[PDB]
Order: sequence, then C-alpha cells, then structure tokens
Amino acid sequence: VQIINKKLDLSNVQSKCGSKDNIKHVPGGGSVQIVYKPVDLSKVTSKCGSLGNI
Amino acid sequence: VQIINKKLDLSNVQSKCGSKDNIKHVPGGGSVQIVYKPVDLSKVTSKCGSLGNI
Amino acid sequence: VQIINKKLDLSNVQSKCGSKDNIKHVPGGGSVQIVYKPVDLSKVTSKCGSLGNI
Amino acid sequence: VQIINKKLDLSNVQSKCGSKDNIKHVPGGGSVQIVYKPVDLSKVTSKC
Amino acid sequence: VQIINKKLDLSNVQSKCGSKDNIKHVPGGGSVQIVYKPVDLSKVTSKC
Amino acid sequence: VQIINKKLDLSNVQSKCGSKDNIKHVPGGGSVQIVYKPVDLSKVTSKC
Repeated sequence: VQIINKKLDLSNVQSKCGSKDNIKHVPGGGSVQIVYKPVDLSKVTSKCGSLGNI
Repeated sequence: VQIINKKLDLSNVQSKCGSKDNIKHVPGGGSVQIVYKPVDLSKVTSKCGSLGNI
Repeated sequence: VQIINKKLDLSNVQSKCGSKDNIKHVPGGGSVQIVYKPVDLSKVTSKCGSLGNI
Repeated sequence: VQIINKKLDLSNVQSKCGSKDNIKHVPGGGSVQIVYKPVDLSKVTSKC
Repeated sequence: VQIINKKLDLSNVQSKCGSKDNIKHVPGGGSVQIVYKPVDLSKVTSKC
Repeated sequence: VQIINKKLDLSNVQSKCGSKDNIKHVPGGGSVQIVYKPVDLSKVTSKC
C-alpha cells in the first residue's frame, strides 16, 4: 500500500473574509433550532494597481 | 495498491467572501428547524488596473 | 491497483462570494423545517482595466 | 401560529439499528473515496 | 406563536443502536478517505 | 411566544447505545482519513 495526498492553495487575495455560519456541526436530534433575522450590513472596498505574478 | 490524490487552487482574487450558511451539518431527526428572515444587505466594490499573471 | 486523481482550479476573479444556503446536510426524518422569507439585497461592483494572463 | 412536531413510539422491536453507513455527508470534491468490503454478519433471533 | 417539539417513547426494545457509521459529516475536500472492511457480527437473542 | 422542547422517555430497553462512529464532524480538508477493520461483536441476550 502507498497513499499520497497533496492539497495546495497558492492564492493572492486583496480582501478576504471567513464564513458567517450560524448553527454548524450540531449532532443529536430532539431539539428546537432557530436562526432568527441574521443580517449582513458589511462594506468591502478593494482598490489595486496590479495583483498577479510578474 | 497505489493511491495518488492532488487538489490544487492557484487563484488570484481581489475581494473574497466566505459562505453565509444558516443550519449546516445538523444530523438527527425529530426537531423543529427554522431559519427566519435571513438578510444580506452587503456592499462589495472592486476596482483594478490589471489582475492576472504577466 | 493504481488510482490517480487531480482537481485543478486556475481562476482569476475580481469579486468572489461564497454560498448563502439555509438548511444544508441535515439528515434524519420526522422534523419541521422552515426557511422563511430569505432576502438578498446585496450590491456588487467590479471595474477593471485588464483581467486574464499576458 | 402553531408548529407541532410530535412523535409517539409505542413500538415493540427486537433490534433497532439506525444506520450502518460508511461515507455520509462529505461535501468537498478532489478526493479519493473508497469503501472496501463492508460486511454485515449480524444475527437477530427469537426462540419460544 | 407556539413551537412544540415533542417525543413520547413508550417502546419496548431489546437492542437500540443509534448508528454504526464510519466517515460522517466531513466537509473538506482534497482528501483520501478509506473505510476498510467494516464488519457487524453482533448477536441479539431472546429465548423463552 | 412559546417554544417547548419536550421528551417523555417511558421506554423499556435492554441495551441502548447512542452510536459506534469513527470519524465524525471533521471539517478539515487536505487530510488522509482511514477507518480500518471496525468490528462489532456485541452480544445482547434474554433467557426466561
């Protein structure tokens, strides 16, 4: 047996925001789950001369 | 047995936002699940001279 | 046995937004699931001189 | 407004097994996923 | 507004097993995932 | 506004086991995940 795994991210990013998840990885049944009026009001501005590799 | 796996991302991104997911990976039955009035009002602006590789 | 797998993303993107998913990967039966009045009012602007590879 | 989610379990069961599941709810791609020789040899018996 | 989530369990069960599950709710991709020879040999018995 | 989450367990059970699960709620990608020869040999018995 030989197992090889390779996961590669070589991103260039000017503005990056992580996720906004409310009720996540919550096992077991028999419950009341309410996500009530979640709101995103956010403002993102990105301004650039150049971004990739040269 | 030989197993080779390769996942590759070479992205260039100006503005990046992760997901906005409400009730996610919630196993087990017998429940009340409500997502009530989720709202996105967000503003994203991107402005650029060049973006890819040169 | 030889297994080779390869997933490749070479994207250039000015503005990128992830998912907006309300009730996702929620197994087990016998439940009441409501997604009630989800709204997207968000505004995206992208403006560019050039974007691909040169 | 009424939301009622209701269960009455009055069952008679010898064995209740909810699942025997190998690769369940696995979102991302770009993966090698192998389920190799899953076996069920379980025995459920009543004698009287 | 009423939300009622309600279980009555009056069951008679010899064996209750909620699951026997190997790789489960695993979001990330770019992975090697192997379930190799899972076996159930369990014995549930009534004599009378 | 009423939210009621309610359980009436009046069950009779000989053996109750919530789960027998190996790799469970594991968000990270780029991983190697092997479940190798999980065996259930459990014995549940009534004699009368």
